Amino acid sequence: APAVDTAEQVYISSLALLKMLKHGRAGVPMEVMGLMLGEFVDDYTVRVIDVFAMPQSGTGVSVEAVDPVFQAKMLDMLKQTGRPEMVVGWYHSHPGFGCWLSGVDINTQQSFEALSERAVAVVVDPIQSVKGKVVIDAFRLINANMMVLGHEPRQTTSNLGHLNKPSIQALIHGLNRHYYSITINYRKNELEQKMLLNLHKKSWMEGLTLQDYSEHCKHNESVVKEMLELAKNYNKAVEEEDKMTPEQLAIKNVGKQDPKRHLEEHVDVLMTSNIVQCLAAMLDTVVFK
Amino acid sequence: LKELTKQYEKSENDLKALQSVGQIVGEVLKQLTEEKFIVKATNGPRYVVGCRRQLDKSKLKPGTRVALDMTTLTIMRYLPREVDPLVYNMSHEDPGNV
Amino acid sequence: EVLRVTHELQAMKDKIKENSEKIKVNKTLPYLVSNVIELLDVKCAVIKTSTRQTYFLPVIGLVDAEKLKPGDLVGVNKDSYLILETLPTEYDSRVKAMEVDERPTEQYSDIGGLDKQIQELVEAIVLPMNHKEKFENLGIQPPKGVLMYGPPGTGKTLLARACAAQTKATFLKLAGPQLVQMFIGDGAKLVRDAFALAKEKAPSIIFIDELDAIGT
Ligand SMILES: Nc1ncnc2c1ncn2[C@@H]1O[C@H](COP(=O)(O)OP(=O)(O)OP(=O)(O)O)[C@@H](O)[C@H]1O
Ligand SMILES: [Mg+2]
Ligand SMILES: [Zn+2]
Repeated sequence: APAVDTAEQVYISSLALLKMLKHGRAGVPMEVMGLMLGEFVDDYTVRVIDVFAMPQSGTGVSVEAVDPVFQAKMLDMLKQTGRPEMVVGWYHSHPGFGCWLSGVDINTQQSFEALSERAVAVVVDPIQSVKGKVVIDAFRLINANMMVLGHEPRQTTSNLGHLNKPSIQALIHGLNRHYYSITINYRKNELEQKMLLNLHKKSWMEGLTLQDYSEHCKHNESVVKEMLELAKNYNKAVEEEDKMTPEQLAIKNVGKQDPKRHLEEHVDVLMTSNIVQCLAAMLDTVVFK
Repeated sequence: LKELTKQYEKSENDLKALQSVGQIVGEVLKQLTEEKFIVKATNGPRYVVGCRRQLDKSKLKPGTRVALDMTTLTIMRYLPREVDPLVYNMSHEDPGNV
Repeated sequence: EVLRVTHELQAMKDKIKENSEKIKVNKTLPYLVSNVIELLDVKCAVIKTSTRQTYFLPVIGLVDAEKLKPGDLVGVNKDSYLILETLPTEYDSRVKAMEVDERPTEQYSDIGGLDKQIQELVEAIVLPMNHKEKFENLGIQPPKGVLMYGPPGTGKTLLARACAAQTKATFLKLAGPQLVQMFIGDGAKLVRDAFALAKEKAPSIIFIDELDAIGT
């Protein structure tokens, strides 16, 4: 009996994430859908490389929304450019819902699995993935006839509990019962990350600018005054030195206050700013005439 | 061809419109900082909302109606004050050109 | 050259066909029945959906601009909240149920003692409605309405049907205690549709009994 081991990882390329999230956020109020291009290289990993967006239709996210003529023409056109990949699966956004599958999504994944029994389905929520966290969970239908054996039919491995823990938000909608998650792994390599780091890279001009001296002096004076008040507080606290269980005194007055947190951390920032400014100024007086 | 040209341009405008999405009409009630506002939807909760870059900070005074995006929850453009014959006082009565 | 024009016609015909199929497959159903409150200029309308939520539209959508008017009841998408198709009014069916033409014929012989009041109503309506040419010639503006104030049982409803009886008209009765509906924006729609219907028909009278139901 063939089985999808939990060590099977669906490889998503760097381009795939940016384009899939872009498609999700472009048609965010509705549920967008599209077809993912990839290769079933082996049993224990499913690699997707590129993806193209299925045009939005009033049906929503269903097998009807898949337009045969559009996908056929797109596949033929992409074949000439140097992308002879095979239909590897489908993705659809779940705005604010989370990472799970509806009954209609269940049937849609079933229809995809008819062509190939590793047709993965992934979900991308553009709203929850608003920061460094990207909520994207891949799913493949588990056959309802496999209840006699163990669901998640995996075999010798150790990566079932790693990289994720089955979410409560998705467990109640059916996990390890009708569909099971697949560990997500992103194929990022050099010559791709380096191009991506240019999002916020500054330039040669940055690092030599002297900021503005008027507001630099204003900020320095403000930080010095706040340090003077904090030093008054430090003097009071230290000179208090109350000895009725001083260890408990240090734990009954923890509210992110005077002693050290609003201490040298502020000295840290002012000293960093001052040394950086002075070093930059000296470097400019050296280089520029 | 010409009539087809006009109606096809109109149909393409309609096709572009189909992608366009709505904004919740909201009202600014406070300005915490120069990127922070307290906008209340017409019938909805209050959200801490930012402003689009191509928008003047000053114009969004307390009481300025706005139409923020309903996914990112960020102001996109100002709207003038709502007008309706909902006034409960006699001001809307015209004395008559006598 | 005529074959070139024919080829351009066929090409733009299939282009029209594909854009029309895209529009049709993006129309679908259902539509959120929404009431357009107003139309701001700076091709964008402020819609208040039936879900008691307002949604500004950057573009009007699959309709034409000057067709939409403040107060038009249209159908919009449930998610994108964009105008898809204008919904015909047809004055509902309840509004057309109030044009009752089985007037029980309160002839002025069936109302006694209320003689000067009958003549005052016939000076305020009927002749303004029937013999209007002299009314325009004089310059006497006929009052558009009359308020029937009196102690209960005086016969205000009776004389209303009376002057609806012997003076023809359609008698679009719009009694006040009817004009209170727990559905939001139904009574107001009822009044506006009643007046629009009165505009549609022949000379008629809009009659509202027990105005206190909305007149408080
Ligand atoms: N002047 C009148 N001549 C003949 N019948 C009358 C007269 N005034 C009242 N009636 C009769 O008395 C009853 C009063 O009902 P009606 O609704 O017509 O009066 P109303 O003063 O408008 O009532 P309400 O204020 O309670 O709505 C009716 O049955 C009507 O026929
Ligand atoms: Mg009465
Ligand atoms: Zn879905």
